[PDB]
Amino acid sequence: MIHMRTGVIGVGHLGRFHAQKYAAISQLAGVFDENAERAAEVAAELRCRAFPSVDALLAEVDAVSIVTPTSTHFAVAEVAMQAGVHCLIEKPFTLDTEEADALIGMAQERHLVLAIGHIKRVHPAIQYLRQAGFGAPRYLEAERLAPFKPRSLDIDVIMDLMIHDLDLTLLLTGAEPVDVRAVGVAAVTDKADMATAWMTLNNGTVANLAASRVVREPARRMRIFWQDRYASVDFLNNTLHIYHRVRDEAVDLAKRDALAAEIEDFLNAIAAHRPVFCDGVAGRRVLAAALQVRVAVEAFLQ
Repeated sequence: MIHMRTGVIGVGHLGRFHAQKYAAISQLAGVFDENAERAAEVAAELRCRAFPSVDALLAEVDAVSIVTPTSTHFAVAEVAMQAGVHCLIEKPFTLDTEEADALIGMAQERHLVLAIGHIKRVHPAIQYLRQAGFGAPRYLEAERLAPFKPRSLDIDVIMDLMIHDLDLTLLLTGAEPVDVRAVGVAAVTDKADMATAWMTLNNGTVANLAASRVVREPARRMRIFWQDRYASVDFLNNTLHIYHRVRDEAVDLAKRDALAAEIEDFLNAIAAHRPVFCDGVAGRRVLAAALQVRVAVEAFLQ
């Protein structure tokens, strides 16, 4: 239980849950939303306030989640940081990278914690593998396959699905992309519905990343290979399996609330000057990588 004044801006499908976690782990001041009925019922559920403006809310909190539509993340975030408040921004960070850089600089001049909601970083398998001190992997092979749900249009498979494994690749390798080839297939829209990236980093690591949003049977698999070790991560069987040149160690992992852990980490970074689980600089790096992937795809697709 952290002692901090917290609020959420944007309480839709995902901001409502942010609000709930804040209410359980902090003193949630209240919420703001452009839809007023929706903010009203969120505030009724959590015995908190539905503030009548962004600035009413901001004058009364130390920290907020920004869970507004992506195109708005820069605008809202400026007002929040301008007001001296800490921000956890839900993924994706921003639309283009100059917005991202602006926000990083604001946070740096104002000594505010800027966090990006790249949730897989708090997954227990990713924590286990990082504490294992295995080094940078040689080969990464991810597939993220989703059912097409009725709101899945304008959801670009790269900025929505693939970005999770792009982020993981940057994190576990610590390297930046130097070559990016990609294929895409636009089936329903002209936007990509299936995209697969073959990506090479300056440390010579290869990541082979496949996302597809028009899929019938979901799947969140990632296989990571060092020289003498191999992990398979199954994010929805929630299993982690490590093999040593074979020996098959099944790591059993505690299930835990991923968003709760994310928010606890954001607040704990504010409170103790800890590095947060994913700062704005990392969010910018993954945003640039996904933009590369998309440029390569729209090259392929023409």
